[PDB]
Amino acid sequence: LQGAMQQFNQRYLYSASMLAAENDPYGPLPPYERGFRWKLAHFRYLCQSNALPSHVKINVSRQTLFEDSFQQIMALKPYDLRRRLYVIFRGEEGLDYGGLAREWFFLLSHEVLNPMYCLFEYNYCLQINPASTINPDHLSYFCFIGRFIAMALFHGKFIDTGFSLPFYKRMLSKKLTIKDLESIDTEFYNSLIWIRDNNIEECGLEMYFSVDMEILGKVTSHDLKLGGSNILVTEENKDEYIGLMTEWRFSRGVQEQTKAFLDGFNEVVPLQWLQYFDEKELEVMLCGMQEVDLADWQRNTVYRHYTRNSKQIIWFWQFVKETDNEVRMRLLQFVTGTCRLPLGGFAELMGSNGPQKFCIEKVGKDTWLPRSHTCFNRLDLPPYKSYEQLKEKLLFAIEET
Repeated sequence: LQGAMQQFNQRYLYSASMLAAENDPYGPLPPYERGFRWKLAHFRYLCQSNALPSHVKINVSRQTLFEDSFQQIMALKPYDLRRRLYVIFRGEEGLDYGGLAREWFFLLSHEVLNPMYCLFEYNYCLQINPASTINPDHLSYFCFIGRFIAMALFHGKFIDTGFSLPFYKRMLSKKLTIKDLESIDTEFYNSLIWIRDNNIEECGLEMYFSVDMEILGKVTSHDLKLGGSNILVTEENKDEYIGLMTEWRFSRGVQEQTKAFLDGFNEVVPLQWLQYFDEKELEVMLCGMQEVDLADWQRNTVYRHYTRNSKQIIWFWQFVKETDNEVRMRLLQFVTGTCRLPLGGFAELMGSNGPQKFCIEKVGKDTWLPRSHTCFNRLDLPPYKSYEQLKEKLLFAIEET
């Protein structure tokens, strides 16, 4: 876990500006844009204005960190988690000046992935496991992870493992789109788009407004509307079916765990305080910024119907070499779905289905906007006619929510 730590603290140094708070509420002095730095600054003023005096003790032994933290975080009243965090590592070194709590958040965000609690699949990716019910108390563990995550946001602390963009979208209660499903289940997504596009009453297919899932062998059949199991998907109603199926796929097998996480979060940091962030900003707020190395990225990128020498590839690397780091990370999220980089850099980039390098493919014509497939870390780049056209389209597309 040591290599992850060095990279962890280094993100704390790159990201210091993220701890700045607005001074007054009255605005800059005079000498649509997303306004991230200012939303972050106003969020910190909000938490800081809502901090409570004194502290809560958190007393952990390293060899037993998760269970001890679970016990002690769960027994504190939720709003007592807005006092100062004071963490002691039992019989070890000195006192918490803030530094041991940074350690604690780092170690906790990793210790939660330990297989013996069965909460998550399999790393820095948290995907809730449907079979988490194996653990009879998994609902109370998810509350704790909800409280633990809010505490980090409240206290301006980072964690080294995060959820996926569509998950943070439900956490900000944004309407999930079918393009989001592509990011979570491409086969399910292909079949939804197939149904939408082709005649079902001439394929002879027969589907019903009901869907089923299999968890540790036990199959359970959920109805998408009243009577849906007897209702036939026809040419007339297949748009509704696609809608309810998209919604249902985002939390399949994990509805209960997700409510236990959200409610635990909401008790510490009301979800409303986040309403103006988007899911990419929320993701960065939890794990920090890092500098994005352009050289490693460029030599581990792969092209479909483009080359090193296509003029749009040249323009793309010129766009990247000349934008700020905050823009490079946001393009990283557009294309890969995360701001995080694997330990081994871009040569080790991974897709949902095994290894997959950052990929740029030529599709369509000059009038199209850029599209992403985050599951295959593939950027669909139209053959634009000029650098300025490329810059403006790529900029509009990484910024679009």
